[PDB]
Amino acid sequence: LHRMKDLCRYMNNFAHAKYKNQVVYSTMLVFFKNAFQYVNSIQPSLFVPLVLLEDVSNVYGRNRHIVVNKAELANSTEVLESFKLARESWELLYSLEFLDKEFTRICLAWKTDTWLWLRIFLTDMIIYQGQYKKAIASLHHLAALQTLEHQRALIQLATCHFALGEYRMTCEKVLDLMCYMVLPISDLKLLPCTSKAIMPYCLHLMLACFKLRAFTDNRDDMALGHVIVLLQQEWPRGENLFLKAVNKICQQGNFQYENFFNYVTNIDMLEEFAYLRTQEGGKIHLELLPKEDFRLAMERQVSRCGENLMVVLHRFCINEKILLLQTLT
Repeated sequence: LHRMKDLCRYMNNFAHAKYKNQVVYSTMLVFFKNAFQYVNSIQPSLFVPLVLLEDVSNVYGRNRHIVVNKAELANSTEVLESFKLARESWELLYSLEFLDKEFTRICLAWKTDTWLWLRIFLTDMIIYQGQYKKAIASLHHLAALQTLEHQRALIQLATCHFALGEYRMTCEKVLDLMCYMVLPISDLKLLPCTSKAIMPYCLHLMLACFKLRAFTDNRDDMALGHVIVLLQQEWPRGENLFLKAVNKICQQGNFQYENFFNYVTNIDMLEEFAYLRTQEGGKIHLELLPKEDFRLAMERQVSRCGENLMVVLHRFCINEKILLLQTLT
C-alpha cells in the first residue's frame, strides 16, 4: 500500500492506464481481504460478535484510536492494523478522482448490498471516521439486511447517535437494546455483543446524558434523580458527583423523585440522605415517596442493601421508559 502510495503519489500528483488500474484493483483485493479479516474477527458469524463503539469512560470528569482490551480480543493488534490498512485503502480509492470513480464502478459491479460483512465493515470505517450520519444509514442498511447482529445494529446505532450532542436517540436505541440483553451481569472502544461490556457502556451513556441534562443551573429534579440512580454504578468513582448532587439538593431542598426507593439500593445514598434530614445537612425537605412514612421507607430500603446493582438498574431502565421526557433537554 505504501509502495503504491509513493508510486501512486508520482502517478497522481501529476492514457496512463497501468497506474490507475493498479491503484484501483490492487487496492480492491487488499481492501476486501482486510475487510474480510476485520469482519471475520469482529462479528465472525458471517463466514461473540464484536462492535466498534465509543465508550465515554470519563463520565466523572485520521487521528482516531480504538481502545480495545487484549482480553476480549487477544488478536486485537493485527485486527486493528488490518482495519486501519483497509480504511486507508478505501480512502485512497475515494481520494484519487479516477480511482474514486472506477472504484465506485467496480464496487457497484459486485453486490452493492455489501452483503453483511462488507456492510458491517463500511459501518465500522464510517463510525471510526468521525462521521456518523452515513454510519447510521449503513446501520439501517444492516438492519434491513440483517446478542448476534441485532445487538450489533443497536449498539452501533447508539454510538453513531451519540455523535457529540444528541443524547436522546442514543437513549432510545439503548433502551431498545437491553430489551434483547437479559442477563444478571475515553475514546472509541471495541467491545463484544454481551452484557459484560455493553451494559457498563450503556449505563455510562445514560449517566453522561443525564449528567449533562441535570447540571445546567436549572431546577430539573427528575434529571437529578436519574443522575443519582445511574451513579450507583461503579462506586466509589461517583463520589464527587454525588457530593455535588447533595450540595445542589441542599441549595434547593425540593427533591421529588418518587419511585426513589425502588431504584436506589445503596447504603451510602441513604446514610447521606438521612444526614441531610436531621439538622446538619440543612433541613432539606425530601419527597422520596410516591414524616413517619419517610423514615419507615428508608428502613425498608436499608434492608434491601445488596440487591445486585445491574438487576435494579435494568429494572429502572425498562419500567421507567418515561425517562425520555426528561431526556428531551
